[PDB]
Amino acid sequence: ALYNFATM
Amino acid sequence: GPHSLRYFVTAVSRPGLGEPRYMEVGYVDDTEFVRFDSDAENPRYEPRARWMEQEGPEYWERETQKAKGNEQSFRVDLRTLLGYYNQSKGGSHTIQVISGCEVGSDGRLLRGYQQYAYDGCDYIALNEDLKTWTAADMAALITKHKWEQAGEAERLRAYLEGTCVEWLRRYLKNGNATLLRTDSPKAHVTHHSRPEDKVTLRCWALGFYPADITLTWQLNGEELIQDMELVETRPAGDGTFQKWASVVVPLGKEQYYTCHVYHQGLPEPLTLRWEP
Amino acid sequence: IQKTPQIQVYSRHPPENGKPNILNCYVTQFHPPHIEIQMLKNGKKIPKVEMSDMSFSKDWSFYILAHTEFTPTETDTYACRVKHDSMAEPKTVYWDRDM
Repeated sequence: ALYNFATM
Repeated sequence: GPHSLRYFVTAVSRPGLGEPRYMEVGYVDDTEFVRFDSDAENPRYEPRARWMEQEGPEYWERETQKAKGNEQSFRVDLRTLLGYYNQSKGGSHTIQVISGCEVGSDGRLLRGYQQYAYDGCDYIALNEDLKTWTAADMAALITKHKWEQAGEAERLRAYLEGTCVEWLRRYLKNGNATLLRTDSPKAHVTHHSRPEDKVTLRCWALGFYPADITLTWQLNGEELIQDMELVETRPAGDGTFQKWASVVVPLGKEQYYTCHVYHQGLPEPLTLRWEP
Repeated sequence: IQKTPQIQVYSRHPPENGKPNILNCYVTQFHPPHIEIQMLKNGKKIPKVEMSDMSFSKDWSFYILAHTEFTPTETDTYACRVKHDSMAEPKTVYWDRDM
């Protein structure tokens, strides 16, 4: 259900 | 009507005190249903609503692994942003994200979103089109440029159209007895003296779900929006909500003011008054 | 950016002595996120307090609920005490049964 976030 | 899946995620550095605190808190419509906290004694994804007992051990293991990866991502991000803003290592900083989707009553995507802040200010956000970004500042412009070259928006859009809506549908199905319920407000009015022959009338609305509600006070059929004090609608510890709104009125004329309560579980809105 | 917490103390049900209930301390509109929130019975920390409903508003300010099961009694006093960087001294809000 949550996203795998990208680095900024 | 419509429903939402929303994750509130926070990463907070604490130089001198070890690794950042990282948290994910998930909601389906105003109800907390999952959480990860890096500060827990044994950090894992945990159910926060009873109906999440319907997910097998595989869910908790996979979402735990995703949370831990996310945690490491945000650790890196915090150091990255220190450089973007030319800030020292000695200060605490905060990254925040709200991420998720909304569907209509037919289960179909209405809206997706993903919005980041640094130190309490807008940083970058996905635009409503799910194809481009807005950057609040020049640091965020660097991030935008990276995400554009890596195709991050298309990755995100596939999550929002796919995984996010599919899992939200499943949560609504499994949690239907909780999530699709209506609990009707119960109201009452309290009374407090003031100096100057005036009086505070407070209208309470208790035990309601969902959170959306309206409370007004009227005199002679006109709403007194201007002169009311209120609190934001607030959770009461058991999956319901409460709210109050008050008005200051002349002593002896309390009987002319009426509180009105509008809510999904009130087929006809409530009208009440102070009762001595 | 710094926002002072708004602290709100309230029960789930109108209080009746001897009847189980839930006491709540909602701490809102704060930044930065580091905070200490203690619920108190007669000046003493209440041990099993659940923290829940962490969220952020549109302006990114933090919200969080502290809550606990409790059975009010006539003599018992309850409060919520909050320590945050926006205030030099901890701030206490008392439960007002008649609010």
